[PDB]
Amino acid sequence: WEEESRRLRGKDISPCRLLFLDQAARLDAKSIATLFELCERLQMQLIIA
Amino acid sequence: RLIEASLYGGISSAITRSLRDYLLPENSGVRKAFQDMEAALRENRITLE
Amino acid sequence: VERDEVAAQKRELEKQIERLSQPSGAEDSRMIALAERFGGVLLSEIYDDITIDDAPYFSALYGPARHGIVVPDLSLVRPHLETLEDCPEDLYLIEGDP
Repeated sequence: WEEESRRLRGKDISPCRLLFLDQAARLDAKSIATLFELCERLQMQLIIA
Repeated sequence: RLIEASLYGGISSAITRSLRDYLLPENSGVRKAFQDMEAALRENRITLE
Repeated sequence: VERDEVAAQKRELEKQIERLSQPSGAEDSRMIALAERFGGVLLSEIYDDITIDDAPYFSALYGPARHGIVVPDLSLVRPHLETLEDCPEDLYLIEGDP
């Protein structure tokens, strides 16, 4: 979606990135760590509960 | 769909099948082609009857 | 001979009706394809709801580019331009926010 749209947007505009998860306890410590790794690498926000 | 799939993500969910929905565009060309076939068949049926 | 003449007329009529059929403008082909090859929205679609009275002026102004495609960047179409051998022999591209 971003690859498509950034062409059709102001060249200095970077849309926000935010995701969700319910019952986040299905994650464990390593799960959390790696997800945060990749999330930061992609400059994205989490709402994981 | 992005929203709800993230909310209920993971492999063991409808997400893994409704991929073909969430990832892919709906093609009007095939829709139109099918309608044209339908018209052809309708005319054939009318003639045969 | 008369029947064959009428058949030719009908064939032309059907072909042209198709030419006016879908989805916006003439057809879904290379021109509509550029809407995803790049952000090439069709000019005619970009004025889809043009009033019938301005539509002649719009058409005359846009000239053959009437069927042109608006693309905020046409330096950006450059990398893919070499791909377009299967394209209408002569293809319009425009710069601006569709």
